[PDB]
Amino acid sequence: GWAESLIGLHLGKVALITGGSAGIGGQIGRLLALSGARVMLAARDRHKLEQMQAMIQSELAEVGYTDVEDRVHIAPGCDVSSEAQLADLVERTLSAFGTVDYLINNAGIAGVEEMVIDMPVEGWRHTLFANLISNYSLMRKLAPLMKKQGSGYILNVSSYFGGEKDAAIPYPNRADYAVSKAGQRAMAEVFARFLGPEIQINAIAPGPVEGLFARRARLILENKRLNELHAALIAAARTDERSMHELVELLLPNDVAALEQNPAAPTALRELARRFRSEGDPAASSSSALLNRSIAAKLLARLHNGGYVLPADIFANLPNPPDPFFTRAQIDREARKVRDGIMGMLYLQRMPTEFDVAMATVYYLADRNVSGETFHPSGGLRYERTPTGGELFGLPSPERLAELVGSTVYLIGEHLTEHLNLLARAYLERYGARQVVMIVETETGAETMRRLLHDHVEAGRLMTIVAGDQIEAAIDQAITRYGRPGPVVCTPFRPLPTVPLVGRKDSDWSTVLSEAEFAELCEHQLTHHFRVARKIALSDGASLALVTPETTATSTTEQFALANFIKTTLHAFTATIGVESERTAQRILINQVDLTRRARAEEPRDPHERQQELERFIEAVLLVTAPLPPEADTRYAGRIHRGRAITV
Amino acid sequence: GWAESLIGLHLGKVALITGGSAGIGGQIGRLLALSGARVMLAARDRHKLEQMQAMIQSELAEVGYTDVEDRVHIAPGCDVSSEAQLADLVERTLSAFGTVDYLINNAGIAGVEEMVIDMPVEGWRHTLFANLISNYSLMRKLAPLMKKQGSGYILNVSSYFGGEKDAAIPYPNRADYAVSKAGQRAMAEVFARFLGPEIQINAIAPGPVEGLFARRARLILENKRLNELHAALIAAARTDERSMHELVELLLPNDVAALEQNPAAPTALRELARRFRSEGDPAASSSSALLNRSIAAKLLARLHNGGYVLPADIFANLPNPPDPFFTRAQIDREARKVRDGIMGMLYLQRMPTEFDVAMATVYYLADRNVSGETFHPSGGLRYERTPTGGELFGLPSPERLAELVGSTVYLIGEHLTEHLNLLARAYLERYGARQVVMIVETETGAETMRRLLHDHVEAGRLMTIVAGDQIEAAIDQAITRYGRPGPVVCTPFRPLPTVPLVGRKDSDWSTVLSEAEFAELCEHQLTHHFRVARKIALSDGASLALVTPETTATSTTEQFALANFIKTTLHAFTATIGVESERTAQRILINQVDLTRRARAEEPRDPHERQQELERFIEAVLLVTAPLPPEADTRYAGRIHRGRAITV
Repeated sequence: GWAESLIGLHLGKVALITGGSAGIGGQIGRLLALSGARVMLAARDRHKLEQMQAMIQSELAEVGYTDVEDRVHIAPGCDVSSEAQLADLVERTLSAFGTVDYLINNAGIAGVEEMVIDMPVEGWRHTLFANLISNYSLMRKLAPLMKKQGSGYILNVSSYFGGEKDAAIPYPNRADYAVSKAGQRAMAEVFARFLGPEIQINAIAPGPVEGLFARRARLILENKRLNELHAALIAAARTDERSMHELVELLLPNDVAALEQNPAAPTALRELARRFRSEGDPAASSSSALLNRSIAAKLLARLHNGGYVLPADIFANLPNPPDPFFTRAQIDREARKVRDGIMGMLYLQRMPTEFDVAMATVYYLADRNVSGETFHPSGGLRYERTPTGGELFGLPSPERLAELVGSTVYLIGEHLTEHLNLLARAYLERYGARQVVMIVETETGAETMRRLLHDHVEAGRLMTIVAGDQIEAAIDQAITRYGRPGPVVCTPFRPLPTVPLVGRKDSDWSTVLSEAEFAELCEHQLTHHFRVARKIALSDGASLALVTPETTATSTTEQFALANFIKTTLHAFTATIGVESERTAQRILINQVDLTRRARAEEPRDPHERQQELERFIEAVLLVTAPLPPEADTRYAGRIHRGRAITV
Repeated sequence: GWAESLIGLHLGKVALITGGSAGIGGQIGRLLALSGARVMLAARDRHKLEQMQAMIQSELAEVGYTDVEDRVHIAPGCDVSSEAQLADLVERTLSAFGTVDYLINNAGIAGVEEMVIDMPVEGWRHTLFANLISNYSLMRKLAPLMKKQGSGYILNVSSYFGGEKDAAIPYPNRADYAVSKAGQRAMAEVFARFLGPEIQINAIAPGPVEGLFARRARLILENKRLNELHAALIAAARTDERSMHELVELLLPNDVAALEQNPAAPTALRELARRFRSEGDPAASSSSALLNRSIAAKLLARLHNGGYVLPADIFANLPNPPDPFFTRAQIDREARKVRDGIMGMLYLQRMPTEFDVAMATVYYLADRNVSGETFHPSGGLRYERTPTGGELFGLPSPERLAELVGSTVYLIGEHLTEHLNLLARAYLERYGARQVVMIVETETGAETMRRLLHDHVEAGRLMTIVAGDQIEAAIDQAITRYGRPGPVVCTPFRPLPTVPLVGRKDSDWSTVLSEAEFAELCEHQLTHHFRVARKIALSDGASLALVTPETTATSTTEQFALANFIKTTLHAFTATIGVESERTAQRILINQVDLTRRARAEEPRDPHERQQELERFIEAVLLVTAPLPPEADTRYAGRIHRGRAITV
């Protein structure tokens, strides 16, 4: 009865559904098959996939389909993070059914589930490969066949937490996931004009959908302890003569009351210990002990990763606090807080089911007049939003600019030599920065910058470092030799590629952006900024401007599309890390400055307009990098000056 | 066969569809009835409605429904712009079917189809009544019954041209229509939390859907002639000793070549006449004659409406140019330009049909997990977008601020006395404005401002005018007595109401925001700014900041919803008038400064944060009102400084 309006809706269509053994993907495959499509279900676990296939074939036979074994195929052991496995999947699908009509890019992993400053770089990369690069890879293999037959559909299964057009959605402790989700949407938004008229490309962005939850609440409490201890140590080290090593030594007796009562301990640590005592459960050992071995190891990793010098065995003798570190009452109160928080987002006060979200998606797939859209099959959500794309701004206050006098500035980049030169000269000549550390990618880049900045190089004001693919080690060299940075400007080392984004109908697409080229694009234009943001925040940088690629009136149409893909995708990272930093009492101000515009007609057309643009660039960078004075960083002003993006 | 997946989808539902005799509305009513709903179709023309009803009943009988006369009812002579007619419609619907399940707010009019500076105020109001106020009115009559039964659905039929969350879409020559469309979407976005869990409220925003077109192209050419003549006369009057009367006298021989060749004619007019000759078709009389009687009457209306003094019979003897004024070749080239422009927006390169858009809408209506959303049943569009909601900005350049010395400032408002006082004092004490004209609504408001600004009142620097409901006449008084304005700041006279937005389930809703209160809200918070924008642009004001209502940490939850409704809706007006002004070579810079935030948690919580907010307010107003210096207003910088919005 419920399937009566579904049967026949997609008759004759061939669909490939990744992550098709469970969740929304399993339901999408089920309903597409009931609607008449022949489906290929891909997943890792063979058993789960075989059970799903059997349940679907059984339901197909129940409603009257015959030869059900020919309508539902499976591709077990398929790990979408592997390019070789994606090639095998396409070969198996085409061998079974011929040309794919619908590519349902559903497979997704949760990701690292850590704040950026605890996120391994290889972990971030793995999330991008599984959740985003896999979507491009499957489209690159299937779109040529779709265009040749004259029709096709690519559906990327994004999330509400991937943001929307002109608004980023911060997703703390999930930056890798949020970026992958936003990239899935951005891919649909920028490829639509290229894939049209033959192929439709859209995203779906569902919100939340329907023992370990107590384990997760305990992990939140352990993360909160880590954050508070790390923030206070970082803050104490800024204004104390003691080294980070000597400061960490105050924590070794692991006694909250003794730290609070120590007249010689820095104010940030004494005030923190007071908070541990006040806010703590007296039955919990976390109210009398500062940390445990697990928090201590994670704290040590943060300090080491921020270039702070400490022996690896500093916590070897740390007294072990008695169980419970956090009481069952504390853990249950945090679990209820998480639960009520999610439920509280819902305007309709009811959790959508995977079945209902899939039904709405399968009806949506019948619509032939949409491309570049993000459909919300579930929605009505109360959640923090960060609008992006504002272009009307001015210089910061003279009080914020005065804070630049005597500062250590780090500039990162290579391709944008003119921007790098003007920026170094603005900080040194106009705002009295003590020194600029120019971190480039190659020796050729280093030489070009040294020649452009010869006067400041000879005066010892401009120092150059060659990073190669080792940006973290390059920042460590800068820290040891020149001191920790105040303001940091991160531009991409590489320009955007100029290859086609789609091929001619009767061509083999041999020159079209390859799967490896798309991964390289994500590395140079997304991972680049993440690695810098992670390292600079850990290294106690005062501010960080993330700069997107430049588009001009002469940039190719493909470059405009890729630039806009990056700009949208990076906005998710900027908004997330900005909220993460703010919520955990980190000083760093992280914002994005966009050199990419949506259309050619908006770009400067003459030398006067170009001069106006370059001056706006400097003003935009100063607006986000001039440090906030002592009293100015209120709860109100703090949220304004973090996770924002402005277009030059 | 095509209806096989539709039959039974909405069985047992009662739907009311306004504008149900034709277009998308007619198709929505048709498909809802085929899906099993009982439908009431409302429209003005009885004949069209009777034909639609007969076609639907015939199709219902064909697919097997019985007693088809009981499934499809009509409500002829229903003009949705009339409150009395909306009450009659609800009575007829409830009498026929009982409680309405689905309210399909489809009725819409094209509106005035004029630039704001040619738009009659009563025409704007009529568009709001028909397209937006009618949507609230029907929801206010039907939502109590829906909540009592425990379920309901409100669908507002908006447009892609109504913008989206965090982005406004400029729609030149359609500001009234664009605002009505954005308000339909904003209504769904802000009422969703209040209407949940029982009632869903969403918008649909289709893009373009499938002899007079040549008539429209001719009207575009006549409008272009008007704009060029009006812009040159306004510009000439700024730097010429001749009055507007003497300047208009140069046009009376109606000879393009004689105007160009006149050594004593202002440069703006001579350069314009050169352009008429170069860009004109030699076979068209528009290449040798400046205007015709129709353009002359519309030009005279603009000048009179801008307070320029000219006799009503100034064009009585204007020589009539011989036909054709514009050749068939010129008209056909413009018609093709309009056509290709629309087609060129489409990524899928095919115009969607009313049938297909309605089908996608009827499938969407089955989704029970969405509220506050805007579904795009057709999409994939290449079009100009204006992101809104940016909050990171600074002061303008000292070159822009120097332009304020000796200026005549107009401040409009009443409720926001603190904002008005600080603004008058900033312009007079910090930036050396010659005088501030304070235009308030009432004598009590005038007295309050005079007391707050006593020192500037005694020095003859602060002048007060009481506008009442006659803002245009108040501006004319300011022009005659104090001179034309440079910068203008428009704040609302009224605060936001504090009445409930929904009623308790078993209540009569007697205290809930009435249909008359919603119309009053649109008058004080939308029409107020339109009337000011229209008058100031016509009066050659240099800049105009449109200021939305203020929300604080203590504002009621209803006030936050209404403030956000206004902020979204006004962004459509600001973006449209900004592009209209830019495209027609008008100098005026029109932008919006928002005192409304999306959530309470973002607001200042203490006196320090409040001081920070008020200083950001002044900075935001200076950023958009400081005039652009002589060479700075390039094509590039011009688009940046118009139609934008920033949140304090």
